Amino acid sequence: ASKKSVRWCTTSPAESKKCAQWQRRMKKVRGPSVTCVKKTSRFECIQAISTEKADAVTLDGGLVYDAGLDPYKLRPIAAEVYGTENQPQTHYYAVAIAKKGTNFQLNQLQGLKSCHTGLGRSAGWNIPMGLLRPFLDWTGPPEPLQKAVAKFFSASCVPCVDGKEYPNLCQLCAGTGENKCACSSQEPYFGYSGAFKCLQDGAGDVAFVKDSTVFESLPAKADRDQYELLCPNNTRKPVDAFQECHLARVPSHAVVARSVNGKEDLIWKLLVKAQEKFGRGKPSAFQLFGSPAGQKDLLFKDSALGLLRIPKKIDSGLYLGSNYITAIRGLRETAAEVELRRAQVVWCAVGSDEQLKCQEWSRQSNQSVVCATASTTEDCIALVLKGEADALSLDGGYIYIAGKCGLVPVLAESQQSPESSGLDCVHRPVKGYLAVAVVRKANDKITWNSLRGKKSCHTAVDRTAGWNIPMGPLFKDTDSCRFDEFFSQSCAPGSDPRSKLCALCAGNEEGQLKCVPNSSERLYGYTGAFRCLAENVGDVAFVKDVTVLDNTDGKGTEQWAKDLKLGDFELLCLNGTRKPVTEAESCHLPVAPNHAVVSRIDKVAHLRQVLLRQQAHFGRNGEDCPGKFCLFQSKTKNLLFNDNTECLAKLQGKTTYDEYLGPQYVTAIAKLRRCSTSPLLEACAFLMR
Ligand SMILES: [Fe+3]
Ligand SMILES: [Fe+3]
Repeated sequence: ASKKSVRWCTTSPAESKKCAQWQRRMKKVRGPSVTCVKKTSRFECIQAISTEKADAVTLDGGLVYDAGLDPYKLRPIAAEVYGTENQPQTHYYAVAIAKKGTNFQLNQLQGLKSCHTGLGRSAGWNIPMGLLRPFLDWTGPPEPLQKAVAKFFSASCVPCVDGKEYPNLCQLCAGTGENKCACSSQEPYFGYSGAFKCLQDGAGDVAFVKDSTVFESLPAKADRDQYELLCPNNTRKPVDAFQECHLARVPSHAVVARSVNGKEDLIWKLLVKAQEKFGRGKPSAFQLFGSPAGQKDLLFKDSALGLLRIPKKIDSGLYLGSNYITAIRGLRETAAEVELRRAQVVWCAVGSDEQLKCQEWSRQSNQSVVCATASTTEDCIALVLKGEADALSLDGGYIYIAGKCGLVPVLAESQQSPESSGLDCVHRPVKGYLAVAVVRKANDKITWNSLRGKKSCHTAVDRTAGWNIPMGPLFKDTDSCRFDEFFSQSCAPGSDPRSKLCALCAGNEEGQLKCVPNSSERLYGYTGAFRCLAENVGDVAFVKDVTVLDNTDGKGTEQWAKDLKLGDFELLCLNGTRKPVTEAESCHLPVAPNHAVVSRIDKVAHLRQVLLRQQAHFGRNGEDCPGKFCLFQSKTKNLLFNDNTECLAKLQGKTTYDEYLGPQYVTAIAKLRRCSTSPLLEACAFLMR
């Protein structure tokens, strides 16, 4: 029955053939034992693996999706690798090209002529025609997809397709005789390269090929500039903008295994030894990645140059992505179910009252906002990342994990500023706060850059202007992460009580809680960012520009901030120079940015619209705010949105993540985030290879 080995899942006799000997040579060299389980379809193998009848099998992204789905739940453990040694790639973007000139956008495709690579394909048929599902005018399944496509474009050239029922879909192909529209290279507009020649020649207005096609068809760079790419936001972009202007990303075939009790490590150790002893470029005849004579891609791909262990964070949907899973869902869904998902917002929520506030908002909204919930902020972001949720209102550090995973700022949380505004904000800009490093003018050995040695005043350990940014750019150049081996003695409330990081700290009236992250440790907050500096303890202090000119002039608490002018404090200064806190408008660190609402670039416009309206009934000036539910008002905990925000206000040419956060901000946050690692960020970076 079952031993210590790994049971592979063969689907053909020829597939079990290769495995019958894979198992034999594997005992012979001594490397993990492997036995075969032969079924009849990969679908079969899904079920056998899923109930302990087999342990491993490699599948397509269509079947990865389905194997990680409700009943079965297997996961991607290893990617295949394609290309040459110089350039191995794990995946690629399915892309839509068009002549530079034509001012048609993805939305206005209806009624143009298309060139496709081949019916039922990926890149050429399934990816583009499942994404366009909305505009198609298609009932769903038993209806041949192909007559909704027959009606949508005027003429086209979809290779494999029957020019018999539907002749315009074969209409623009270029084969003669009994090869016109053939489903081989005897139809000269077949493939990536023929879908492109279809377009170059003038037969279609768009081609659906992949990232590479133009680069491979037109070397020159001169020629390639007579083309644009249509992005999913409805714009056009040059042909190397495919990374940010693409239709879908297509993963390399994966080996899957069970999530519970999957035997991963075993399967992976078996895979390293046969890759090591029989893989591409090996001495042998038994080659893992290589098949017989009429036998193709048995087991693995004959095209492949190795395997790769995929991060344990990654599951069925992150491996695939949202764009791919969407392309699959719209091909086999009911125009019914399709415009319900197309219209409403699922809100990733975090923890339970954030849970109950959205379901409160849900019923309240008469269901145009719905609720997915993750056990954390990261698992929320991965949910939106795989289409299981559309939104979440995120801080500036997560925004970057967010924008590093393909995601985008929708609406910003415009602060009203705790007390009083007057009366409109949606269109009033965002400001954001000028992060600043202040000094005493009784000090003169001290410039940004003359600082290792000095005393610091931090606001707290791990807050945005008082730690993360001052420590970001300060530590940027070097790649050491010892953020205590730069100042002599810093007071950073959050740090170790004995260290060079809590030595200046105040403590409770010079008494109790010393170097503690609250008001009980006096030299903490803005507050004691300006008070270890202002009482000659700190040489410098990390605050927002306001801690000075909302504390100087004669204003803090009894005794220190009293009789202190503000022209007594001369700002600092990154340039290398130094000026007074007044104009912190040239002499700042970043502007530490507003908490925003991040979604995918598809949801974006719908979402934007639905939150201007949400806010309009329940937002600060809710014509139902006091009256029903209240947008900004948490159950005392900054739930869903932050308590002191005036409104959600549109970004304004502040549309990218790094166009939003600021590039001083990205640096800060990039330095640090290598120092403190994120597995959603590991998982993210891996998925570009
Ligand atoms: Fe393809
Ligand atoms: Fe802060």
